[PDB]
Amino acid sequence: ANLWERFCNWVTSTDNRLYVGWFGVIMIPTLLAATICFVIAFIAAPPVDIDGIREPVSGSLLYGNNIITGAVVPSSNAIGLHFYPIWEAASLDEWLYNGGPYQLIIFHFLLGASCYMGRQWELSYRLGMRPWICVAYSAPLASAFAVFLIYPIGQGSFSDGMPLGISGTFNFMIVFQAEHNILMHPFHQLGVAGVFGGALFCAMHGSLVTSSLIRETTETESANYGYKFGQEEETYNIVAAHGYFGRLIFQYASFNNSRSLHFFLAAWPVVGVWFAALGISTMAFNLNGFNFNHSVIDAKGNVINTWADIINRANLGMEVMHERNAHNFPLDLA
Amino acid sequence: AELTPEVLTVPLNSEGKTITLTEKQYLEGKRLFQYACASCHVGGITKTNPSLDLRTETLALATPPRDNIEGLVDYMKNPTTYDGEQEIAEVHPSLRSADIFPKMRNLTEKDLVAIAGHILVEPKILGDKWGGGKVYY
Amino acid sequence: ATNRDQESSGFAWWAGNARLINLSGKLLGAHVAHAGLIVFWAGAMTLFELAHFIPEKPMYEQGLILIPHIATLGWGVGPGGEVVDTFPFFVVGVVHLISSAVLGFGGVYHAIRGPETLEEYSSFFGYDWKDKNKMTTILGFHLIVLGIGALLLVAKAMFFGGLYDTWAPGGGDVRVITNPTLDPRVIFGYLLKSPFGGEGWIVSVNNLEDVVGGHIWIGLICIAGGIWHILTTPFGWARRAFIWSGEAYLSYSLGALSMMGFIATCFVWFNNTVYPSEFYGPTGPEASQAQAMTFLIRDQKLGANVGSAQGPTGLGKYLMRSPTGEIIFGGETMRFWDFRGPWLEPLRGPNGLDLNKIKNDIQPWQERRAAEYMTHAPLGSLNSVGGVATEINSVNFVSPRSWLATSHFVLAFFFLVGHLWHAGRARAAAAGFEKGIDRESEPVLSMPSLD
Amino acid sequence: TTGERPFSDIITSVRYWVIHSITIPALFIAGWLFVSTGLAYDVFGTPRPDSYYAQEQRSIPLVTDRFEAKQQVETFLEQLK
Amino acid sequence: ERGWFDILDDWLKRDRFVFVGWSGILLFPCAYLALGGWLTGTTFVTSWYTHGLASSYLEGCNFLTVAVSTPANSMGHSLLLLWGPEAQGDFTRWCQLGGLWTFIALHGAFGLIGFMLRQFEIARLVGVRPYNAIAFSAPIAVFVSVFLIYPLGQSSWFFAPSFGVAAIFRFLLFFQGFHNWTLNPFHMMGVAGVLGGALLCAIHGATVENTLFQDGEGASTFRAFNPTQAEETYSMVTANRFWSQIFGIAFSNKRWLHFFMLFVPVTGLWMSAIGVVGLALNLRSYDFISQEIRAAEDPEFETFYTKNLLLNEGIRAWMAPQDQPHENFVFPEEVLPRGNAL
Amino acid sequence: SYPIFTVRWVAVHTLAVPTIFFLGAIAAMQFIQR
Ligand code: CLA
Ligand code: CLA
Ligand code: CLA
Ligand code: CLA
Ligand code: CLA
Ligand code: HEC
Ligand SMILES: CC1=C(/C=C/C(C)=C/C=C/C(C)=C/C=C/C=C(C)/C=C/C=C(C)/C=C/C2=C(C)CCCC2(C)C)C(C)(C)CCC1
Ligand SMILES: CC1=C(/C=C/C(C)=C/C=C/C(C)=C/C=C/C=C(C)/C=C/C=C(C)/C=C/C2=C(C)CCCC2(C)C)C(C)(C)CCC1
Ligand SMILES: CC1=C(/C=C/C(C)=C/C=C/C(C)=C/C=C/C=C(C)/C=C/C=C(C)/C=C/C2=C(C)CCCC2(C)C)C(C)(C)CCC1
Ligand SMILES: [Cl-]
Repeated sequence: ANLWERFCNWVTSTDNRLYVGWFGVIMIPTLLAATICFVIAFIAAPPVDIDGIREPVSGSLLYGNNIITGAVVPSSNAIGLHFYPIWEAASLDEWLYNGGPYQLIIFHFLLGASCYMGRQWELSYRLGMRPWICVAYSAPLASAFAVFLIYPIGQGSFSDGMPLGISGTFNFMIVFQAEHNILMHPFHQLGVAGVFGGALFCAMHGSLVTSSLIRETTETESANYGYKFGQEEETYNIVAAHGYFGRLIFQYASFNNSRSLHFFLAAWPVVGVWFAALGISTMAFNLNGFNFNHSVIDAKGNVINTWADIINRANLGMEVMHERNAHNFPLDLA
Repeated sequence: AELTPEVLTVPLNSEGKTITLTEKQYLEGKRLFQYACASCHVGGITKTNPSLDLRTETLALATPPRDNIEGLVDYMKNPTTYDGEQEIAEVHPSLRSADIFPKMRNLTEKDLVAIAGHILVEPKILGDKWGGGKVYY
Repeated sequence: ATNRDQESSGFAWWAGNARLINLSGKLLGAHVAHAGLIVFWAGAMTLFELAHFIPEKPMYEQGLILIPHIATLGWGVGPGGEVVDTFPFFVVGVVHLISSAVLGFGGVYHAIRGPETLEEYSSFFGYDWKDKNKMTTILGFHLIVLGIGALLLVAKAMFFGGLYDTWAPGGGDVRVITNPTLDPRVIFGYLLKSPFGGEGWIVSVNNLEDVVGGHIWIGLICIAGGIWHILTTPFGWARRAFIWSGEAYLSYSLGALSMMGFIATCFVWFNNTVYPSEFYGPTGPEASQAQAMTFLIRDQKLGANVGSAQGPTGLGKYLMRSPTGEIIFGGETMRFWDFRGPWLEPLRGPNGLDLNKIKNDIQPWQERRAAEYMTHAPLGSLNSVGGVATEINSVNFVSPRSWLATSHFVLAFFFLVGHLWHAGRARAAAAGFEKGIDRESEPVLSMPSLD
Repeated sequence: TTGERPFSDIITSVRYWVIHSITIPALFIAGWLFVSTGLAYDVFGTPRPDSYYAQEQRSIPLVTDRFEAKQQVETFLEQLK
Repeated sequence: ERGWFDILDDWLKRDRFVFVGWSGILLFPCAYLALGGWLTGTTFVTSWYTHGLASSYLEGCNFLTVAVSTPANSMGHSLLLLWGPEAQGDFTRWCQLGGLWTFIALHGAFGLIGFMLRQFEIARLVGVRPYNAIAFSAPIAVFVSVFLIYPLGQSSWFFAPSFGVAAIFRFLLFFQGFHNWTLNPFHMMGVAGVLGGALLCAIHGATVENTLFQDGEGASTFRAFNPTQAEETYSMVTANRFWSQIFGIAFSNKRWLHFFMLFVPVTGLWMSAIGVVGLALNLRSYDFISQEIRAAEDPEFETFYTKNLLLNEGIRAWMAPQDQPHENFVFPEEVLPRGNAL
Repeated sequence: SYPIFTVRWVAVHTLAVPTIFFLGAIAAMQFIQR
C-alpha cells in the first residue's frame, strides 16, 4: 500500500459522495475555473468590442444589464480564431476590452463537459452497469461544441460564437436564420422532431405509468408512498397500460416490452439532437437550408411568391440590420 | 399572362430596327447567361461592381449604346468602360479574351445573340426586379 | 446454418454482423467484399465525373471531388491548372472499376463458399483476438503496406512527373520536387504548432517540399514500426492498460478514424496547397479577402486613396492593422488576415500589405483571380443554389470545399459515437456485465451507503 | 386478437392481389386524368400558369370586401381577356 | 331496460381492431375531414386571391412550401360556412376565399375534443386512471390559443398560422419581429418544459437500458422481459447510486419520477399558451423601459437587447409589404432601415 | 372463417382509396410545363 496506490484507490473509490475518477481529475479544475470566471464576468466585466470595430457591447449586471439582457460577450473579431490567454495581453484591461473572458470560459467548459461524459462512462464501469448513458449525453455535448467551437471555426472567428447570455442566445439564433435559413434545413427539422417528440413521449410515458399505478394507498395520502425505494416488484401494471393505449390507437401501435419501450424513449430525442447538432456543424461550413426563392414562375415569367419567398423577406430584414456598422463591402461572406 | 412575340421583340440596332426572338432563343439565352454570366450578373446587377447594372435604361446611356442586340453582341466581343474610353477585355469575359476566360471558348455568334436577347427581354417581364437587387427579391 | 440465427449466436438480426466475430473466414470475406465496394465507388464515380465534365468550366463549377484529387497529383493538367488531357482520369476510373470485380470475387467466395474459420485451415492466416503476438504481427504487415503507400506519393513527386504546385512562379504548374524537406525540426515542428489562428498545426503546410519530405519520414516510420511489431510482443505496461478483444480493437480504430475525419474537415476548409483553389474553389477566408481586394481595386481606379480612407467605425475602410501591427484588409474580413495565397502574396511586404505595391503593382491577372474567388465563395443551399441564404435562384453552385467538409464532419462525428459505443461495450463484456446486472451479485448492494 | 382476418394473411392471398391489381391502378389513373384533363383547375378555382395575371398588369387580384368577395373574384376572372 | 340505447352502447364498445365508442361519433368524422381538407388544399388549392401566393402541388409547390392559407384579411373573423353569405354555396369560390382554413381549424378543434373524450372513454372501460387525458389538455390549450384566440384578438383570421411547413416558419419569424416573443417569460417557461421534457425522456430511457438486470443469456437484452413478470426489469438501487454520485441528486421514488415526466412538458405547454393569449391583444414583453431610457440618452450604451430590436425593425420593414398585401404598404428604398453596405 | 367487410375494412379504405387517387394526380403534375 504505497502512496500512489492509495491515491489511485481514493480517486476511483465508489464510496465518495461524489465520484471523482480520472476524468474527474480534469473535470473538477476546468469546471471550477470556467464557473468562477463566468460568475465574476457576468456581474462585473466591462463592455467588450465583440465585432472588432471599437464598438463595445455591455454584458454585465453592473454596467446596465438585467438577468435577461446580460451576457459574457464573445471575444473580438480582430482576434478571429487566435488563442488569447491572459498572458498574451499587455494588461488585464486589454484582455477584458477584447473579450478574453469568453475564450477562457468556453475552452475550460468544453474540456470539463467532455470529461463529464467520460466520467459517466467511468462510474458505470465501477458499479457493474451497462455503459451507454454517456452516449445519450453526447447529444447535448455535441450541440455545445457546435455553437461554441465548430461554428467559430467554419466562420473564422469566436466573435460569431454563441454569447453566454439569454438575449445573446436570441441574437445568435436570428443572425443564424438570416445567413443559413436554418428553419428550411432538414437537420434542424429533425431536431425539432427530436425535442417535440421527446416532450410528447415524456408526457406519454409519464401519464401511462401514472394511470396504471397499483392501488397501495388511501385517498388522504400521496400515491407516491405506495412505492418503496428498492422494492423487488413493479409499482404499476404494464398490461393495463398496454390495454389502454393499444385501444386508444390500435393494439400493434403500443408497446408491451418495457425494455424496447425504454430504448425508444432513449433513442428518439438523442438521435434527433444529434441531427440538430450536425445541422449547426454543417451550416458552419455554409451548406445551408433549402432555397426556393423565386422557384415558382408563371407562363410569362412573372415570379409567383410562395411562403418561402415571405421567409426570404424576413431573412433580408435580419441580414441588412445585423452588425449595422461592421460591413464595408456588399457581400457578407462570413 | 404569356410569353408573346410582342414580349420577344427587341431593338436590333440603334436605328430602330427590331428583331423578334423565338421562345427557344429566349430560353437558350437564359441558360447561356446562367452558364457564362450569372455568377456576377444574377438578377441583372453586377456583384463585383454594383454601380453598373443591366437595366435597359442603364444600357441606353452607355457609350456606345448597349440597349440593343448589336451593341450587346459587340460588348461580348470587345467590352469597354461605360464611357467607351477603355477596353476591358483583360478583366471582363469576352471573345477577345476567351484564352483567359475559357468559358467563352465555346460560344458562337448565335449564342451571343441569344444571351443579348435574354438581357433585353427579362426587364420587360420582371420590371424593377431586373437590376434592382435585394430590395425587390 | 452456423451461427446464423439469434438462438445459436445470441445476436439478433439487427446486430447480425456481430455473429462474425469468431468466424475469421467469413469475417475475411466481409472485409474483402467491402473493400471491393470502396474501390467500386472510386472507379464508377470517376467515370461519372468524366462523362459529365466540360473542360472549359472550372472543376469547382461542376460538382467534382475525385478528378480534383487526380489533377492535384499532376495528371491531366498544365499551367494554371488547365486540363490538357482527360485520358489519365479515364485510366484511374477504369482500373479501380476493374479491380473491384477481383475484390468482390474474393469477398463473395470467402463469405459464402470458403472455410468459415481459418484456424483449422492455416495457422498463418488464422488468428485469435487474444493472441497479442499474432495481432501485432498482422498490424505490422499493414503498417509496412501503408508505408509503401506513402512512398508511392514521393515517387510520383520526384520521379514520375511531379505534383501540381499552386505556388509555382507563373501561375501554378506541375513541378517535379527535387529537394524534399528532410530536416526533422521542420517536419516534426509542424506537429508542435498550436492549432489556433495564425498557426494552424499541420493544416498550415504550404509548400510541396514539406509535403513530400513529410511523406518520406512517414514512410520510413511506418515500415520501421511494422518490422518492430512483427518481431515484438506487447510489453507488460501495455498489456495492463488495454482491453484485448475484437470489439476493443474495432473501438480503437473507430476513435482513430473519427480524429482523422475531423482533421480532414479542417484540411479541406483551410488549406489551399494540397487542395488547390484552381480545382476545389477558394477557401472561405480566401473569398472574403478577395472581396476586400476587389473593391480596393475598383475604388482606387476611381481615384480613392485607399491607404488613408477612414471607414464609418474609425478603422480604415480598406486597410487597417492586425493586433500585432501587420497591414491587412479591413471590414469584417479582418478576421481572415492569416490567409496566404499566390494571387495575394506579391502585394505583401515585411509589414504586411504594402501600400506602394497596392498603388503601382496590381496586375490584371490578380483582379481576375479576386473577382472569380469572390463570386465563388463556399456558400450555398442544400439544393445547390449558390450564394447567401437570401439570394435568388439562378446559379447552380455549392463549393466542393463545403461538400467535403460537411460530409466528413458528419462521418467523423458518428465515428466518435461508434468509438464510445464499442469501447464502452468492450470494457463491459471483458469484465462480464454487458448483458445486465446479476441479481444475486448486484455490486451496489455490497457497498456502504452514501449517507 | 379482435377477430378480423390478419393483414399478413390477406395481403399474401392470391385473391387480394387479383382484386387490387385492378383497383389500385384504376384509382391512380383516375387521379392522373383529374389533372391531365384540367378538371382539377376548374373544380378548385386554381390558376393555370397563364392565368395569374393579365398580360401587362402586375397587381395581385386580392379580395378586399367581405360580402362582395364572390363578385370581386368573378370580376378579376373576366379581366383575363 | 335493454332498449335501443343500450344495444347501440353494446355495438359501439365492441372489442375490435379500431375501438369506436360514443366518442368516435365526434372523433372520426372531424379528424378525417380535417386531415382530408389539409391534403385536398395542399394538393389543389391556391392562395392567390387571399395572400398573393401559390400554395399547392398543382401550382408547383413542394412539401415544404404547400399550405392551406388563412382567409383574406377582409373576411374578418367570419365562420366562412360553405352556405354563408360570402361563398353562398359555391364550392369553388369558397376554396378561393379561404373556406378550407376555417373548415380545417373548426373540424380539427372538435376532433381534438373527440380524441380527449376517447381517452376518457377507453380509460373508464379498462379501469385505469385518466392521466393520459389530463396530459392531452396541454396540446389542446396550445391549439386553441394559437389557432383560435390569437387571431380572434387580432384583426382577422388572416393573422392566424397557415397550415403548412414554410407557412409556420413565417409565423415564427413574424412573432420575433412584431412581438419580440423570445423575450416573453411565458415562452421561456414553455421552452424549459419542452427541452426539459426531451431531457427527461432521453435520460430515463438511457438509465433503464443501462441498469437492466441480466434476466437472459442473449446479447440482445430485449428478449429477457415478460409483460406479466412481477419484478422490476432494471435496478432502481443502482440507478439511484449512479446519479447521486454523478449529479449530486437522484430519483428514489419511481412513482414521483413518472409523475414528474408528465408534469414538466404539460406545464410548459400550458405556460406558452398563456403568453400567446397575451399576444392576441398585442400585450407583449417587447421592451425593457429602463434600457430604452438609458439608450435614448447615451449613444454609447449597447446591449444584446438593443441589438435584437434593430433586427426586429428590419424584419418588420422588409417583410410587411409582401406579408400584409391588403395594407398596400409602399416603402420607398430610401426609408428602408439598413446597416452599412448591406 | 373470417368476415370480409368489417369496421376495420371501412377505416382502411377511407384512407387508402383517396391516397392512391391523390398520388396519381400528383404524379401527373410532374409533367406540367409553364
Ligand atoms: C458491406 C456490407 C455487408 C457485408 C460484406 C456483410 C457480410 C456478411 N454478413 Mg452481414 N449484414 C449487413 C451488411 C453486410 N454483411 C447489413 C446491412 C445487415 C442488416 C440487414 C446485416 C445482417 C446480417 C445477419 C443477420 C447475418 C449477416 C451475416 C453475414 C455473413 C454471411 C452472409 C450469408 O451467409 O448470406 C448468404 C446469402 C446469400 C447466399 C444470398 C446472396 C449473397 C451474395 C453474397 C450476394 C452477392 C451479389 C453480388 C453482386 C455477386 C458478385 C459476384 C461477382 C463479383 C463475381 C457475411 C460475411 C450472417 C452471419 O454472420 O453468419 C455467420 C448473418 O447471420 N449479416
Ligand atoms: C468500421 C465501422 C464499424 C464496424 C465494422 C462495426 C461493427 C459492428 N457494430 Mg458498430 N457502429 C459504428 C461503426 C462500426 N460498427 C458507428 C460509426 C456507429 C455509430 C452510429 C456504430 C453504432 C453501433 C450500435 C448502436 C451497435 C453497433 C453494433 C455493431 C455490431 C453489429 C453490427 C450490425 O450487424 O449492423 C447491421 C446493420 C444495420 C442494421 C443497418 C443500419 C442501417 C443504417 C442506420 C443506415 C444508415 C443510412 C445510410 C448511411 C444512408 C441512407 C440509406 C437509404 C437512403 C437507403 C458489429 C460488430 C451492434 C453491437 O453492439 O454488437 C456488438 C450495436 O448494437 N454499432
Ligand atoms: C464523401 C462523400 C461524398 C461527397 C462529399 C459527395 C459530393 C457530391 N456528390 Mg457524390 N456520391 C457519394 C459520396 C459523396 N458525394 C456516394 C456514396 C454516391 C453513391 C450514392 C455518390 C454519387 C453521386 C451522384 C450520382 C452525384 C453525386 C454528386 C455530388 C455533388 C452534389 C451533391 C448533392 O447535391 O447532394 C444532395 C444531398 C443529399 C442527397 C443529402 C443526403 C443526406 C443523407 C441521406 C443523410 C445521411 C446522414 C448519415 C450518413 C446517416 C446517419 C443515420 C444515423 C441513424 C446514424 C457533390 C460534389 C452529383 C454531381 O454533381 O456529380 C458531378 C451527382 O449527380 N454523387
Ligand atoms: C487481404 C485479403 C485476403 C487474405 C488475407 C486472403 C487469404 C486467403 N485466401 Mg483469399 N482471396 C482474396 C483476398 C484475400 N485472401 C482475393 C482478392 C481473391 C480473389 C482473387 C481471393 C480468392 C481466393 C480463392 C479462390 C482462395 C483463397 C484462399 C485464401 C487462403 C489461402 C491463400 C494462400 O495461401 O495464398 C498464398 C499466397 C499467394 C498465392 C500470393 C498471392 C499474391 C497476389 C496474388 C499478388 C498481389 C500481391 C499484392 C500484395 C496485392 C496488392 C493488392 C492491393 C493493391 C489491394 C487464405 C486464408 C484459398 C482458400 O480459401 O482455401 C480453402 C482459396 O482457395 N482466396
Ligand atoms: C496503427 C499504428 C500503430 C498501432 C495501433 C500501434 C500500437 C501499439 N504500439 Mg506501436 N508503433 C507504430 C505504430 C502503431 N503502434 C509505429 C509507426 C512505430 C515506430 C515509431 C511504433 C513503435 C512502437 C514502440 C517503441 C512501442 C510501440 C508499442 C505499441 C503498443 C502500445 C501502444 C500505446 O500504449 O500507445 C499509447 C500512446 C502513448 C502512451 C503516447 C504517450 C501519451 C501521449 C501524451 C498522448 C498524446 C495524445 C495527443 C492527442 C497527440 C495528438 C497529436 C500529437 C502528435 C501532437 C500498441 C500495441 C509499445 C509496445 O508495447 O511495443 C511492443 C512500445 O513500446 N509501438
Ligand atoms: C465577373 C467576373 C463578371 C462576369 C462573369 C460577367 N460580368 Fe459583365 N460586368 C462585370 C463588371 C465588373 C462590369 C462593369 C465593367 C466596367 O468597369 O464598366 C460589367 C459590365 C457589363 C456590362 C455593361 C453594363 C452597363 O450597364 O453598361 C454588360 C452588358 C455585361 N457586363 C455583360 C456581361 C455578359 C453578357 C456576361 C456573360 C458573357 C458577363 N457580363 C459576365 C462583371 C462580370
Ligand atoms: C457478402 C454479403 C453481402 C455483400 C456483398 C458484397 C459487398 C459484394 C460486393 C461485390 C462487388 C464489389 C462486385 C463488383 C463487381 C464489378 C464488376 C462486375 C465490374 C465490371 C466492369 C465492367 C464490365 C467495365 C466496363 C466498362 C469499361 C471496361 C470501359 C468503360 C465503360 C464500361 C463501364 C462499360 C451482402 C451485404 C449482400 C449480404 C450477404 C453477404
Ligand atoms: C505526412 C506529412 C507531414 C508529417 C506528418 C507527421 C510526421 C505526422 C506524425 C504523426 C504522429 C507521430 C502522430 C502521433 C499520434 C499519437 C496519438 C494519437 C496518441 C494517442 C494516445 C492514446 C489514445 C493513449 C490513450 C491512453 C491513455 C492516455 C492512458 C492510458 C490508456 C490509454 C492507452 C487508452 C507534414 C505535416 C510535415 C507535412 C504534410 C505531410
Ligand atoms: C376537404 C373537403 C371534403 C373532404 C375531402 C376528403 C375527405 C379528402 C381526403 C383526401 C385524402 C385522404 C388524401 C390523401 C392523400 C395522401 C397522400 C398525398 C400521401 C402521400 C404519401 C407520400 C408521398 C409518402 C411519402 C413517404 C413518407 C411520408 C415517409 C415514408 C416514406 C415515403 C417516402 C413513402 C368534403 C368532400 C367532405 C367536403 C368539401 C371539403
Ligand atoms: Cl466587410
